[PDB]
Amino acid sequence: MIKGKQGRFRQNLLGKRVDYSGRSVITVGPYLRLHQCGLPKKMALELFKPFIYGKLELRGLATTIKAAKKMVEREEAVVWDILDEVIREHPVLLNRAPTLHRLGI
DNA sequence: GGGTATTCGCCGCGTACCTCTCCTAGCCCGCAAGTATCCTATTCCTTGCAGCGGT
Repeated sequence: MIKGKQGRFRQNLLGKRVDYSGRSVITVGPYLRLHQCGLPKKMALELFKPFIYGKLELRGLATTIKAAKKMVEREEAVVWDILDEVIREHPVLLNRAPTLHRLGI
């Protein structure tokens, strides 16, 4: 339980799984500037959920976390503008599977 | 002893993800269910002993 790829050291101790993540297929979309990338609506609304809760409670549209979770769950039209508000200047990291050199992530 | 050759055994061999299936073997003892058998009655006949009129 220590040796080999299945051991702790190379499996659960040097590289872990991680929350706040997602995976998808990629297409081209050549209308983008060099410093931005597209992101599906659904992945965006699922990754950033805690920030959406924070903004909703700050704005007083849900006076608890359960009501806010409901509002996100059925996505009343308000949450989309909030989501755009959160994204304004929040970078994300894109990574590919066999990431050889420093430029892979 | 000692420098050398030959053999034996251990160590190692890419990353990330998706789909599916399967995961101990054998004995044993209580136990439910189903059954064949054994005791239980009825009808006929021929005895063995106790009451009982009769004198």
